Amino acid sequence: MLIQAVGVNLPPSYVCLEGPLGGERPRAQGDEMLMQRLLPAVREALDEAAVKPEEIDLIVGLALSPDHLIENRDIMAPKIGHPLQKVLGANRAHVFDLTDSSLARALYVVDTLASDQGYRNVLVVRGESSQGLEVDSESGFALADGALALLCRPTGKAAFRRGALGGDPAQEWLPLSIPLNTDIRQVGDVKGHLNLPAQPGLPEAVRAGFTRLAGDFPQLNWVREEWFGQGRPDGRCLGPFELASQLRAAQRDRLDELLLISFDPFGMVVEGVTLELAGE
Amino acid sequence: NLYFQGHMHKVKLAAITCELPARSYENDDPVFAAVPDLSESWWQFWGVNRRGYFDPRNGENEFSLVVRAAERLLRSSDTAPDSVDMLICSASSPIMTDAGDVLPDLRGRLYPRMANVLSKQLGLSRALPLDSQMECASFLLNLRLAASMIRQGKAEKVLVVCSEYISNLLDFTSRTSTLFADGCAVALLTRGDDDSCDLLASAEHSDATFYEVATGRWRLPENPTGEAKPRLYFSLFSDFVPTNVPIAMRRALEKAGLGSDDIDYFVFHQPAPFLVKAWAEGIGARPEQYQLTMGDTGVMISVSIPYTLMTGLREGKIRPGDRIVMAGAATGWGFAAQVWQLGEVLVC
Repeated sequence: MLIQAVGVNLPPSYVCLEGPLGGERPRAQGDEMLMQRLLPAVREALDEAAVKPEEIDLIVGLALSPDHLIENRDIMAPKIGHPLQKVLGANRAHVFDLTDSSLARALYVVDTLASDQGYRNVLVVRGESSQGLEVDSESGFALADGALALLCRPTGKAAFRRGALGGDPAQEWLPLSIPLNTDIRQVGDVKGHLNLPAQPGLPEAVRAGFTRLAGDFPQLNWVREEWFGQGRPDGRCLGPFELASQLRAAQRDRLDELLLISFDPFGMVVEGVTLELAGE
Repeated sequence: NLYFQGHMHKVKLAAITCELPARSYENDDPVFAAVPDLSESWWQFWGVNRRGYFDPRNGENEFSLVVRAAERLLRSSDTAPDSVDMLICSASSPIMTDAGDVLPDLRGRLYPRMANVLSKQLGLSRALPLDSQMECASFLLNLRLAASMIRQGKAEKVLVVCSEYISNLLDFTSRTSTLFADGCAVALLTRGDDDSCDLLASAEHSDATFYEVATGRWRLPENPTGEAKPRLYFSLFSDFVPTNVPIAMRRALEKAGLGSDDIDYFVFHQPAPFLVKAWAEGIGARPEQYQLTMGDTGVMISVSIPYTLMTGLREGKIRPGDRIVMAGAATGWGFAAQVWQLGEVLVC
């Protein structure tokens, strides 16, 4: 899988939460919705790669937010990939969604499908506008809000690893869940609650998992997701959106191959995908 | 004196099974008491006479029946759990309700989805869990994903699951709730050990022009009674020719190098008789080359296709060595078609 261009658009509003799994993360405010940031992120990648929206063959989306997706903040399905196709004008494109998948796992699956079907311009998007999800105030965990656009060119040659978290190998990590809000009174109320039990050793175990998985590709530099503020400067972390700056840094340094590693809070594993990069 | 060509592995559709809710609901069932605008022409137009609804009171949910169906299929196909390389699940309802023994205390949830939980429940210790969504065409997507994985040698056994618990999103104060129903489907795809079976070609495309027509939305009932609580409801508000499904079939046939006359049978999504009839005629399929199955099951979203495929096999309408076409549309909107060379498919 080749990364032609990367686009990112994050809200300027940062909200800090305390706890072992807390941190300072961007958060959508008021009536803001995901498409406000997703579209400019996509157009940024398309412009960078000199690709017109008509040329897009495939669109795959990742977004947990149950509302605040599009102009009608109340719509939850079909997923945001279809509204995006409409505003973009990607009339040749196929659209689907990989739900709670990690970005690394999605890039791997998409590289397989897109190469096998002969696609040349593929768009993988990750975004959140989580006003509709209550954060885990006990542990401090919360999703970062924003949008990430990866314009890719498939090759079918991407490698994949699904590795365990570091730390105590016998520790049963409690996974993330998003229970439904049982007492919804107004359409604007939160639709679900983030539940990730307070586990002070998790942020380092995730980092340890990243380093372990990267050991399978020692010749590759790698990029990562940071979901937690612990050990991070100012307590700030952008979750999956940390990848944008790291990817662009790899571009400035003219790297042609990379390892991208994600953290899956639902499966409590780390997943890596090998990638190619486009030069200048 | 020449080099050798690489060959994609052939994809075998090894086994398939479905699990429908035990209880059926007639059109005159009291469930539709609060529904207005129920004409006899409405029922005849959509071709639905009965439908299935999961009964959670007796342990019927999107997860329990999948375990049952999956365990049934795994045992019937003599497939070891640790031999499954990938598990691809789909569930159009954003609301899930059961996680078996994996997350026993977790009830109604938006996330996680099913793949990872089910793999742990079933013991698929080597399976990569994936959860895709293409609504009514998710079964075709999962076959497409599984096939490409098998073709490129990244998996040798892929377990596909579609579980539609759509009744929990039906607004029974609106007549929109009269068409859709619940159901489960499980299928096993493997690397072909011969030329018996293969996915010859497929075509997927999407058009979002009419996206807002069919949506899942957080709203109040259309005709509420008393203190109305907001809920996630299937919403159909909007104000046309079915050509994209034929387009998908033409593209798939051309990629496979075949024509409509080379196809022995057809399996369509089951939205309404007049749409299946339109799709069939748009590609040149004759009435005896496909079935209408919504009559006793309703529109089971992504399960209509695998259920129709199963009945075709079970009833002898689809035989080994037959070349079939599977096609359908889906909210979004999306369209998928697949040209299959079928061998012996285990029905269980």
